[PDB]
Order: sequence, then C-alpha cells, then structure tokens
Amino acid sequence: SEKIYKVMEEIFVDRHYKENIRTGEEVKQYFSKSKAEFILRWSSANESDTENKYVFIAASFQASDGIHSIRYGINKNGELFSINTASNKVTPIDILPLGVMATLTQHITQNKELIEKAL
Amino acid sequence: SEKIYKVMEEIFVDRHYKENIRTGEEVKQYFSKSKAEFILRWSSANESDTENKYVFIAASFQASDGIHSIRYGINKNGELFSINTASNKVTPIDILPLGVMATLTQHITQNKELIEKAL
Amino acid sequence: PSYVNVQ
Repeated sequence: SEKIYKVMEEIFVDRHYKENIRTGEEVKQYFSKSKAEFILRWSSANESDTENKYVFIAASFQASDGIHSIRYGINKNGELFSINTASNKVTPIDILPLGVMATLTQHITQNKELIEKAL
Repeated sequence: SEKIYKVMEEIFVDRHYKENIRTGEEVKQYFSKSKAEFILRWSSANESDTENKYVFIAASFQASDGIHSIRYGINKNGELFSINTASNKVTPIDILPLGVMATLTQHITQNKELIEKAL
Repeated sequence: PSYVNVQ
C-alpha cells in the first residue's frame, strides 16, 4: 500500500529529476544550455485533470526538431505506466531488473533514438 | 489525499535525504566521513506499521553525545507531525514561509542545539 | 509541449 512512495523516492532522488522545471518555457530554457540526454519533471497532469489515480511524471529531451516529452503515471500500488496525453489511456511498464530509473532511462532513450533516426 | 505527494517530492529531492542510509551502522558511517548538520532517511516505522495514516521520515544528527534521531510523519493531507516513538503520540508542525524543508531544517537543527546545550 | 503518444 506504500509502494508508490518507494517508486517516487527512486525517481525524485535521481539527478535527472528537475524539481524547479515546471512550465514549457522553463523546459525550453533548460535545453538551451544543457547537454543532458533527458530530464524528468513534475507533470502538468497533476494539477490538470483526472481525480487522483496516478502521480504524473514527465520526461523531456531534445532532438534536432525540438523538445519532445513523454508522460508517465504511477498508481497507488506503485505500478508504472506510459500515458497517451491526447486520450489519457495508460500502458503498463514492467520494471527492469535494476529498478525504476533504469527502466525509465531505457524507455526514454530508446524513444529518443526512434525520433532521431526518423529525422 | 493529493497534497502528500508534493510534500514527499520536496523531501526526497532535498540534498539531506539519503535513500541509501537505512541502518544505524550506515548512519554512523555517514557522520564519520561527513560534516553535514543532519540527514533525512526512510523511517524504520514504515515497514511494520499497520495504521495507514502516515509516511514516516526520520532525521538523524550527531552531537558530542552521539547520534540522535527524530521521527516525522506526513499524513495524506500533506500535514507534518513530529512523533514520539515511545508513545506514538503526534505533534503537528506548521509549515514555515519557505516551505517544508525549511521547516524541517529549523525543527531539526534547533533540537540538535537544544541537546548540545544540555551537555 | 509535444508528447510522444503511442495509442
């Protein structure tokens, strides 16, 4: 019943998580100077819609055509999901052996790879 | 029960929170090599707690006396409490203007100073 | 913000 807090702990202590980056403007400003492969941040969906079934975390990264983001959700029992932001349908993500950040890193960087190869 | 998730983000991202420090031996090992004023850690009361009410976060610090700890709890409303670990009685802690970590910093360091004077 | 959406 408390596994959500352990998943949040794993995300929020990681250096990729940027607690002071909230708006789209701040994301653009961040990647103006940063060479980081991706960031994690507090998603807009937390204050936006739904009625408290997930805690929402967004990833952001930059390719040659601009900034791309991915929305993730954690449910009350600690399960991870990728979230389609246009339909809000969820898709479960199984945690890789080395843990949650190891999982998100693979989901984000492989997705960035698909984007870059299509450009 | 929405606000607790944010409060937990403020705590987990803080430089004082040590996700890899769980045992008293690891607390002692940290203060043997570091000179920080306190750490925050995942409280031992989370594992065996039956009650559902709080997420428990412990603060530890080193006096000339030795290492002392304080147990804190955060309810679903994101409200902060200090917890007497012998009786389990809670004491509410209001949030200072600069936020949760600024409040914990004051409560922890003032308690440490209170202890050191009594020596 | 442009999000990566699958389904």
